Amino acid sequence: DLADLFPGFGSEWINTSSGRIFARVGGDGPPLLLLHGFPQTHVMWHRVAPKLAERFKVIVADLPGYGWSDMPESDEQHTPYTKRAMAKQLIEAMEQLGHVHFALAGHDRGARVSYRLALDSPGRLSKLAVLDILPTYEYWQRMNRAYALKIYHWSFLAQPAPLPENLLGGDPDFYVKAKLASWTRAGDLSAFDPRAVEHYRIAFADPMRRHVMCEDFRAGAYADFEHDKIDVEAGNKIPVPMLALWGASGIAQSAATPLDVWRKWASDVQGAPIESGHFLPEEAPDQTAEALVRFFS
Amino acid sequence: DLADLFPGFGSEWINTSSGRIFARVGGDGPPLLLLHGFPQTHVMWHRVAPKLAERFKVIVADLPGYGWSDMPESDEQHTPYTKRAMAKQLIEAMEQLGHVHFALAGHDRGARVSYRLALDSPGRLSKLAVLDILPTYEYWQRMNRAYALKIYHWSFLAQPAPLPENLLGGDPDFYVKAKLASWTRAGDLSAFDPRAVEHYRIAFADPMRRHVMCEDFRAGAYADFEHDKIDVEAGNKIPVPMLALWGASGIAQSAATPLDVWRKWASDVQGAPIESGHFLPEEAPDQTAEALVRFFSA
Ligand SMILES: [Cl-]
Repeated sequence: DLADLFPGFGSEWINTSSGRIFARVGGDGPPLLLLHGFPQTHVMWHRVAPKLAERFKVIVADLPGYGWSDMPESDEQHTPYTKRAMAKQLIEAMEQLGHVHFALAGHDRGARVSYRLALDSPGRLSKLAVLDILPTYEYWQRMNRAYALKIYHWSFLAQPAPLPENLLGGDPDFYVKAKLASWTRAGDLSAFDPRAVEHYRIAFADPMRRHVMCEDFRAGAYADFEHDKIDVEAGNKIPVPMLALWGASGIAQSAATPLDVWRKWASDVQGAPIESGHFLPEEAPDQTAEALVRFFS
Repeated sequence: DLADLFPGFGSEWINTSSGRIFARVGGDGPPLLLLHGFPQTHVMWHRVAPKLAERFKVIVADLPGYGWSDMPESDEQHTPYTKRAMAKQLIEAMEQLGHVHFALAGHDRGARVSYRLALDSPGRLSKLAVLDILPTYEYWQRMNRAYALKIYHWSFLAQPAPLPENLLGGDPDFYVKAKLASWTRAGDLSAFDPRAVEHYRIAFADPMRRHVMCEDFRAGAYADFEHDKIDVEAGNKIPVPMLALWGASGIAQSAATPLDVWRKWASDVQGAPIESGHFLPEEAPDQTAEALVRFFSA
């Protein structure tokens, strides 16, 4: 019943010391890892992965605990769902395929895995792309009234268990659909392929998958923020060549641009806005694919 | 069953242009209005009201849209559940009883109605007490990562409808009981009379009542904040003699010395902490009743 949205891609379960990572794998050439975010799975890359697979070996992975990847047991510090630990686990998965130096693009939570990977283990990356995010530390520094209202789920889903888990169990379909529609330019579900929405809905229907998501946001409020704070306080910048794409209707337009922000975090970064809400690869697949192909080539 | 927690008190169902206000009414002497907050009803005063009624004519009212008061249909600006509108409605209700100048004590949302009343219509009040709050402008101005995590429900319940309503509807008993317990000193329900909890649970079980509560917090995020912002930025202070009481373990303190905050908003204010979580009149009834009797009698 779940549609195969990756023509010409294999399906691989990749072992790691924290559990299996599921990926769709297609193409040939230099390796490129794609990492989704919340509340999605690897299938959010389905409109851009084919164009990338024209030039690259493309690995489209479910994040630890998301989609069909295994769910490592968490702990009081949410360790397996911190971006530092997720990056270590995906480094292990890439080693199983023999990739120790690869290109990486991430969106939303997956982009947070990606820039933490670049900060911790820059030798792993040839090039890095992040889609419609700023660093977790920056979004918390920005958490005034306006941001607390727009980005409320960062604090709501980080409340101690079982508060968000209990609330999410009454009507999971409504919540996942709201968290897809809300930051799109259209404000509805029309930018998404209905078969992709069903993948997201089925995943969100499982209480164990929702608990993982809450652990991700708990990590995002605590350890991820502290890890980012150490890099800011040390003046550490990503040295990996980097691309920051963002939605003109995504990150609230403001003071600096997102490129101005990323230049404080990275010594070789280019960027561009895309006519899009938050979900660049689905709302604006042609522009997003074109920008990634040009950057990664 | 709902218990009568003010045995001996009468009842009024008071017409206003915005809908009926339910109140319990007891005692004799100078008039004193008591206003509850979220997620409670007028019954939260049941451990202090009999003591106050020895000295005052005590009016224990359900806020507009709460308890047994009527629920006006809201609008895009949440107008009926703004503290400005609630204060106007309760002024009308008090006029129906012949009270045009009265003493007022509020807790939580009711305290926000109360200080807004003092800002808009100070001549209505002899004296004002506010329990475990800072002004809404101050909660938002303080907003940062630690506060966003500590008091998440201001931003959650202010999300556009129907998202909070949807989430609250699956298991409403769990949410209202978790909130009551979370904000007490001990973190459980031991501070509450179980008959009072049942009043709160029964009100919270009505989806229309839950929608009012969300409209109240939407007002809190939008128009109430804007009304407060106009007053601070203008330097307007409440002139009514004022008492600020807060729980040592309540919401208001957090990271803010409450009396110093209130001195920016009021020109004649005194205050004190009480060893309590948020729910001062139930967690510390003897000290709360004494503090209020002494303040309003002076
Ligand atoms: Cl409040």
